[PDB]
Parts: sequence; C-alpha cells; structure tokens
Amino acid sequence: MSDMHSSASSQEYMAGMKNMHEKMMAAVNESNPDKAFAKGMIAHHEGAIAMAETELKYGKDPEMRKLAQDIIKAQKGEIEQMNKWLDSHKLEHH
Amino acid sequence: MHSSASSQEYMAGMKNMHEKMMAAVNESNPDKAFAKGMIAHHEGAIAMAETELKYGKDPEMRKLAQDIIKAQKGEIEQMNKWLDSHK
Repeated sequence: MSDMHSSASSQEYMAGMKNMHEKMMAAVNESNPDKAFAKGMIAHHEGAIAMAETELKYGKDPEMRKLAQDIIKAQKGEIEQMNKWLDSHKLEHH
Repeated sequence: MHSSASSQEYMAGMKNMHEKMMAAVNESNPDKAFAKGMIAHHEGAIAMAETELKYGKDPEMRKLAQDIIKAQKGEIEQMNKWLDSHK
C-alpha cells in the first residue's frame, strides 16, 4: 500500500504512516486517560514532524514550507514536554 | 476492542483518518499534499486532545490538550486559506 504512490514526494509522505497510525491506535488503549493522551500524542507528533520534514524536502511553496518549519519546532518541544511528564509523573513529591 | 470508555473514544475515527491521510498525501503537488495531509493530522490531534479534556485528570496534560486544540485549529484555518488561494 505504501508501495503505490504518484510521485517521490507522495512515496515519502506515505512512508511510515501506517506504522505511525498503528502505534497511535495501540497507544491510546492505555487505560489511564492522561497517559493514553501523552503516548498517543507523542506518536501523532512523530507523524506530524515526518510529514513536515517531507514538505521541507519537496515543497515549493514558501508559506507551506514556513509552516512546516514552525510545526517541526513546536511539535519537538511538545514531545519533550510529554516525555518528561511520562518519566516524572510518578515521582514522590518531597 | 478497547480497555475503557476513554480508550474507545480515543480510537473512534482514527481508522478513517489513516485512509483519509494516505489519500490526501497522494496529491502530486507536494505542498497541496502537505496541506491536506496536515489538516487531517491536525484534526486527529484535536480529537485526541478533546478526549483528554473529557477524561483526563492530570492538570499539565489537560492544559497541553487545551493549547494543542487552539494552535491546531488556527493552523487548520491557515492551511484551508492556502488551499483556497491555490485554487
């Protein structure tokens, strides 16, 4: 399915998308709703960054290229926030 | 197929989203593929964030969900305006 594509850009947009979506779908089956959100949203953010990276490789529109840049920066930072929350949310408050 | 009411709601719509996004990115124009694919992906994030506001009990993740909804909605508006101009 990822092997049927109109163009190099579409091949790259599709590459990894199924695995990312399967990762999202499985991750949100975590029963703790906040942990499901963090794990699902990290997976979503991974997919957003990948799509934005492909737009920077192949895009030829200045507005969409700039938006792709901005999405990458913001999504990376939110992944960092979510990972820190996942690592630290069970720590004892002293 | 799911552990909980919250997980059932998180999963709802995600399948049709993968198919929708695979189709969207098969536009030959790479910037249009990006805009259509990313609108769909933003819609997925908004749906997940809404479910986190409905079921979540952690203040930090609830605040992040609220911020994501606002930002993604704004970027959807930008991408739609760009699509209309491109047409």
